[PDB]
Amino acid sequence: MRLERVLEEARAKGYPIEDNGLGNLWVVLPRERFKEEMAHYKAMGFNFLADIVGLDYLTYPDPRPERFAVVYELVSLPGWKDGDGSRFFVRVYVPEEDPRLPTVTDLWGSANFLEREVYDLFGIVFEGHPDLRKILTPEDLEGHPLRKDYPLGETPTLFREGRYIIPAEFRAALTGKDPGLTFYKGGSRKGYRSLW
Amino acid sequence: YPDAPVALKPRFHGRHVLTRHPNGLEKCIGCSLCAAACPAYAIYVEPAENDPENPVSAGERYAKVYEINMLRCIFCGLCEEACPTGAIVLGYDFEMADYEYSDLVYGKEDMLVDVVGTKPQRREAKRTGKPVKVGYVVPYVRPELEGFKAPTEG
Amino acid sequence: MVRVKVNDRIVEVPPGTSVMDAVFHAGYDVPLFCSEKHLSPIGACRMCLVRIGLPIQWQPKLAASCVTAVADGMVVDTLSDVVREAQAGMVEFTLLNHPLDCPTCDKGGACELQDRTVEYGLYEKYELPVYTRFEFTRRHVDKHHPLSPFVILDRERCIHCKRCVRYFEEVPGDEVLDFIERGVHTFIGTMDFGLPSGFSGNITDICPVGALLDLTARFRARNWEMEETPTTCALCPV
Amino acid sequence: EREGILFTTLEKLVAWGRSNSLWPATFGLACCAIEMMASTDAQADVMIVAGRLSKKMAPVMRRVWEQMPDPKWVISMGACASSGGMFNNYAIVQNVDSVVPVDVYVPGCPPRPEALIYAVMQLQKKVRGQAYNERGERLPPVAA
Amino acid sequence: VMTLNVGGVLRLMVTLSGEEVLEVVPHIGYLHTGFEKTMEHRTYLQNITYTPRMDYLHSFAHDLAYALAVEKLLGAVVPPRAETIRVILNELSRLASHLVFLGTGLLDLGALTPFFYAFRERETILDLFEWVTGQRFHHNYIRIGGVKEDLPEEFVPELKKLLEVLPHRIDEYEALFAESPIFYERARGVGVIPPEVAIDLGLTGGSLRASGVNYDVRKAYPYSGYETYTFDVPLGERGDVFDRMLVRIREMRESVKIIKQALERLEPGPVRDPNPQITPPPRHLLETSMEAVIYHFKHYTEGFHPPKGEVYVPTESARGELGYYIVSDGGSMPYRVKVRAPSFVNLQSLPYACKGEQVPDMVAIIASLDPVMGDVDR
Amino acid sequence: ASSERELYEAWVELLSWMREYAQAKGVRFEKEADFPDFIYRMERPYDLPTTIMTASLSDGLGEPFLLADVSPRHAKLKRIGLRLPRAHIHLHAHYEPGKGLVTGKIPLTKERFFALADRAREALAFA
Ligand code: SF4
Ligand code: SF4
Ligand code: SF4
Ligand code: SF4
Ligand code: SF4
Ligand code: FES
Ligand SMILES: [Ca+2]
Ligand SMILES: [Mg+2]
Ligand SMILES: [Mg+2]
Ligand SMILES: [Mg+2]
Repeated sequence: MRLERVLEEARAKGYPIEDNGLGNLWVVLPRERFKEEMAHYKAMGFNFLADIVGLDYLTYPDPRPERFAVVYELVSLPGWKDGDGSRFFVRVYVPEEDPRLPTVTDLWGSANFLEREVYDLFGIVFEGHPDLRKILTPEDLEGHPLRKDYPLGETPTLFREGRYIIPAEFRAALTGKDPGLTFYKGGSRKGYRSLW
Repeated sequence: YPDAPVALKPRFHGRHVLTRHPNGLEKCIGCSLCAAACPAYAIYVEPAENDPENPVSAGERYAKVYEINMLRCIFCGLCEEACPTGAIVLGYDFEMADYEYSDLVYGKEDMLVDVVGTKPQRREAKRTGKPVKVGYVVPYVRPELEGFKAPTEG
Repeated sequence: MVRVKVNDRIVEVPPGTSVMDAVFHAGYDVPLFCSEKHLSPIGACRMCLVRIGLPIQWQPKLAASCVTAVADGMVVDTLSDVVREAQAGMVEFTLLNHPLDCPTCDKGGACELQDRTVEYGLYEKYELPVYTRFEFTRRHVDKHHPLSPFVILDRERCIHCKRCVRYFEEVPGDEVLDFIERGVHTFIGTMDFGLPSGFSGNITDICPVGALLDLTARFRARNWEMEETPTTCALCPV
Repeated sequence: EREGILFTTLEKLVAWGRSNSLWPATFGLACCAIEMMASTDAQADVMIVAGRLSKKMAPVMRRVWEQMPDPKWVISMGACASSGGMFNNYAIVQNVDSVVPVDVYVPGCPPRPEALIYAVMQLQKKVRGQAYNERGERLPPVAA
Repeated sequence: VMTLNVGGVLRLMVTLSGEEVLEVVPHIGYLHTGFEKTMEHRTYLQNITYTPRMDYLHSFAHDLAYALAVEKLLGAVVPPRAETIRVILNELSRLASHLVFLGTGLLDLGALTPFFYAFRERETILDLFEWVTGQRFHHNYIRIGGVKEDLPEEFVPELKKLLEVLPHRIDEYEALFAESPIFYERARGVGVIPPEVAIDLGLTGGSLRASGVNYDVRKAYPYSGYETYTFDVPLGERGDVFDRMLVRIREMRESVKIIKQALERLEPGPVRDPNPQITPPPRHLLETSMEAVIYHFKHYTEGFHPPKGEVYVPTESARGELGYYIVSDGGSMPYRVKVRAPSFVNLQSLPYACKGEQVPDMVAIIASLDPVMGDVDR
Repeated sequence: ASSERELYEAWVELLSWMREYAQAKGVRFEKEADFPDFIYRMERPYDLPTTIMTASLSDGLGEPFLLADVSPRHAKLKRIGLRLPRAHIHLHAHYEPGKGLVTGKIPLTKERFFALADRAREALAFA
């Protein structure tokens, strides 16, 4: 409904539509055209701003446009004016050496706390947010925890006789960019999906 | 109500017990697979080679050291689920707070099936000469906990 | 250089190249037992089979990619139902007479067979899934036998990838291990007892399974439970 | 006369006294706070720490503890207080003992209501100076 | 102007002159555990024990949201009996959390007899969990294909007992607050949450529909088979701490309509997807199958491997819109897990709710937004 | 039939002979493997007289000159098996009703067995 008018527009003007078979679909706007065209979406009838997720792709196996990226989720609540119930995600990659990205606090009020968290846990600035202050991490935490290059910080778990375990060196689990315990990995160990 | 025993359900998640077979061998073949699935990194397993003349378990492999840090443990039974033998199985004992941190890592001898009671319960009943009273009851002891002798008038 | 197209991906590659390393250079992949680095490639385990076109004229039988040279403008199919169906059959045939000691096997999670089995096994032909078709007595034989003070052989586990015998002749040059009777009755064995070569331990790293195992460290911990430290040996100048 | 039968037999009683005069000041955080409001329903010495102690929240528990009558005891309820529990990371204090002297640890996640009962029943045998460790020693009635 | 400092586990900075309220600025983080980053270092099977630790009240919702999302990724199909067992469990977790919000309401209103009852109801619901799952909270029960194991022979006859006493019981509570003695004067005009504003602050947890906005995820983006149940979405007049309280209670009623409706179609069968690539094999054959032994060992050590991709499936908890945003790179363990915590975004509407209103009312004006710190903080 | 039961009754007996010979000629008897269907029987029932599936008569260096197996419980076409390692000699003993442990047609007695093992010891034994 209201999303058709979105896609029929992005197609026309160079916006990449990303689509997994499962029921979500993205649209990646460039840096600059984000601010304005994002407002375009509110007017179009997009009242609700469900979430806003920060992603660090540093340790991702395949390469991507720029190191960071933020995803927004837009909706038309199906219990209000006329709202159809169109929903989707909009994503933008963001330079590593320049973590700045304009706020949408003008348009949505929910975007307040949400933007703050993306800034606490990843180092992303929001040009013009009421107050970019740390939300979750303690006041004197040095840096931004949710990004890939920031250590989880684990303590060795302890038992008798000076027998100890280091969770990092212990996990039998693999990390996707991880080669495995034998030469290589392949087949279902590079991804598996059934055909319903 | 520490005067009237707590009635727990048969599925309840208590202190791990390590079971034996009828034969009397332990079921555990030291595979450290329980330890593997554990979200908490709360199990440490050292393996040893069975002596054919005087065997611990049925494999060629038994568990030389078996240790669970209960202060790390979450009681998810993920472990009992990973186990290929049916060795480690959550039990019924819950009365088990204690004083020194490192006194809360149990051992093989602390969780075998034959053992009644938790470290504190058995330690106090030591310097006391008064038999252990478990503060509970259950309708029946699971099929899985074969052997576990527990107060279950139901 | 020869222009080969693996699955959908096209790749340059020198003339003396295996269809295997062709397919691995491309990104894609395939089962892999008998074949090893720096060891003569042969087609013994028969798992790296692929489909081949030399147009679109596809060859009638499957080719072992490890012993086939790339021709120019060649096409390699590793995804077709035909291939997978075979792959999962080669897994099946291997595990046919395999032991069932996984938990209690020093070959921890570091076991090429284990791994490949779950990578390519159990075909998805398109009701309860059938794990094992074979339902007869397995191959019981000599078990847990130390060849040296340093090595321990498990004959039951061996899947006959020719790696160890192959390695002994080629690399150090000491034929101290070789196969014995023929057919389904064949096993690995020595008549040089001591395991005389000063390079015997290396079979321990090549063996895809837990037949040949470093006895210096029997039953210490599982493979993932080790804290690996990449360093250098300072026992001699090399 | 610090260690003479007079003074000795005296404090034995005083201890046995503040033994049954224990006034619990629960300091609940997450999920454990909810399990204990199922045990209390059926000027304080002895505070109970129930849950994940955050690193931001850590300095707070310190003040609350300090400003307290001087004969006091801390109970460490559940897995998150007793050690980092299953949250072995930056955000969380790995053992409340890292900040305040603990007198009794109680395993479980969250430990059953009646466990926390045994927990205090134990803290009793401890302020009585009648509790020993697995090494066979006699425990000091108070952490300090 | 006199700026005072309050501090449940929620530190509130109230700028205040007189008796009104000029602005509240909440400071949260005292329950920050760091789930989102710890989960990048666990199995998908191991992450199941992290979901119930956030909303420890309606914990089954998180269990569900996370599972439903993983299932999508790796094309897993949930058996009929498992979809039925999961909804029976879901709303049962739901009534357990509404009963808690209700009970802390029956205490502000002084009724101690109707409270000591609500506490026994919740205890009978927790009793039910320990029956099937052996835990009262954090039951490690939902799995990626369905559920750990089937339920015991004593679950159904027990659920019926609480399915015979609840119907009316619910109505008693509806009355006590509706036929409001005091309540009317303590609630009717406080916590003015205008419809057009809730839909801006993203408030969702029935605190939204108690404001006249007809939006429930189980109906607009249906998930675990709710598409096929009978459903009235309780609505409110003008959003206040009155409408808000009653809505939740009017919801508990519709949750029992489900529990009964589902109990009706419950039929014997498989409880988790037979796919050997997603589920470990039946243990009973671990004594026979090489393949089985191999898959088992490998399953519980290194995890299974979902394909590279990103997915978000929306669910509805007792507190609003829930959902997991999983990013997979084909590993044993997810690359990212962003949890959309309802309670977190529902809190931005607090500084507006008690705007310029009294101060003793600000306790109940917070409690009417049903926040759980583990949810907001996480 | 119940022949399945009586088979194992004989499998233990064969083992007994093996242990006898081993101590009587002073040579290594070795348990080579326990039934997997026993290690992984969880709570499941089990009533076979022992737990050993692969047994051997090895020598000074530990190399087997005689091997013995018996088909697991849940397996098809059950037989007990005598194999003289390096000399390509396999044997398949079944169980006849009212007859005994037979090799096709010949009674596999304690007498006939000892012959095989002695013959095999003198010849195959490395040290
Ligand atoms: S109950 Fe869970 S946390 Fe405890 S040892 Fe078992 S797997 Fe680990
Ligand atoms: S999984 Fe079972 S058999 Fe393996 S080490 Fe643990 S308890 Fe022992
Ligand atoms: S060799 Fe590999 S497949 Fe065979 S038992 Fe050992 S780990 Fe398992
Ligand atoms: S013992 Fe190992 S390396 Fe030698 S052939 Fe057999 S499986 Fe291959
Ligand atoms: S120990 Fe368990 S119940 Fe207690 S706070 Fe931690 S996660 Fe929640
Ligand atoms: S790897 Fe090519 S046949 Fe074995
Ligand atoms: Ca031997
Ligand atoms: Mg910074
Ligand atoms: Mg040996
Ligand atoms: Mg107002």
